[PDB]
Amino acid sequence: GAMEKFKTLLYDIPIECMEVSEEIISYAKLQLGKKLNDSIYVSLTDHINFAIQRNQKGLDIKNALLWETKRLYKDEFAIGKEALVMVKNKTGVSLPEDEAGFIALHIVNAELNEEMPNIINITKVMQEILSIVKYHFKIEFNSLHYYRFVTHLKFFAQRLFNGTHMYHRAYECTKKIQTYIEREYEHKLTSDELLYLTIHIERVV
Amino acid sequence: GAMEKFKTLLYDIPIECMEVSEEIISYAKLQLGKKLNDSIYVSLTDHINFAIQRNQKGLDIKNALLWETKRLYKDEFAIGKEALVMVKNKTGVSLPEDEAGFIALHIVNAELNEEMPNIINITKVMQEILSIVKYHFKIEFNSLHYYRFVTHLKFFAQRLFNGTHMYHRAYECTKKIQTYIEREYEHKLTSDELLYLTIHIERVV
Repeated sequence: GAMEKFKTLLYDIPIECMEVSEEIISYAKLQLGKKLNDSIYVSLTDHINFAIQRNQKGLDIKNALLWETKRLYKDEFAIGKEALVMVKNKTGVSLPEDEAGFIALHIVNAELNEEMPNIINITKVMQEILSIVKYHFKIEFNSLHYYRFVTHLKFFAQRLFNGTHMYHRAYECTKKIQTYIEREYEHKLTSDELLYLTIHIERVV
Repeated sequence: GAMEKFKTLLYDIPIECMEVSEEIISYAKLQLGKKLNDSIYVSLTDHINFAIQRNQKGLDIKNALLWETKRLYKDEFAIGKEALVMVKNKTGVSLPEDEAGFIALHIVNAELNEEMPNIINITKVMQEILSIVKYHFKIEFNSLHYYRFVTHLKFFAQRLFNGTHMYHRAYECTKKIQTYIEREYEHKLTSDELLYLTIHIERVV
């Protein structure tokens, strides 16, 4: 019964959506080699259809985390950009760069086995940390250890939202971050979390 | 081919998930009578499974917008709460109140024909407006015209993120809101948008 009800929902998903989405997924896997949760298939397919339809209604698609996405998930954004090319050639529809950002986040989601809400929080925490650091040491980030630093932040933030666990100038920076995260997300960094941050901030700078 | 590939993905969705989700949807429709986009079916089913599995791995589920959700989407949060009862009796699993918040947002999503990222932005703008107003007139909101005000904010914010269009003390409040939205979302309120806000803020107070 259950199974049949759901079977019928697939009748509301255009085949071309399934097709272009597979092409994207397939491509993403080659470029990243990273394992993507299979949830990406129905997630992305539902998203593209929605995006295409929304665009066909003359509605705008605004991604409030576009900038962050471009700089924190370089590889994935590159794929998202390509995905819009793939979507243009298969459908003829021109989606905004904002969509490249949304597709990129769907991939990141599948990479971390997360849901959009959490990926958004994870991304904002990463960005806030980068900003606190740059503004604290008055430094300009450019990419070598940047990726390494970012990558560490990504998993640091993920552990922060799921409960997993594991020099003054750098530590004082870390303490500002603690205040930010406690106030915005109601979590207070533990000793190990502070240790982790300090070590890596110190290191990245 | 396309169609078959997707058919196989359903083999990764437990039947009980499909079942409990339908019960939730069915219930929501009676309580709200509002039309829910049918996307809610696969959206919610995928979410519950993910949530249940995440919880079964000992991972925490944190909803950064729980408080906002409780006060801005009263009816939907009520349903989410009930949904956790429904999920407990069908699966025996105790999900946190945070999940009632996530289920509530999935319903709101289906109501507005939106995707999570946008619902999050819409919700944060509504909350910021309420805060700017309360802090501007030094007023305490309690519920009569509150729902009416909130409802207006919800559609105001939605139009703001999709491109749709249409007394000093209240206007000065509206101007602070303009600054906030321009800085955080890069959109500057137009004459009509300011008009709308002023009228309703003035009114709500």
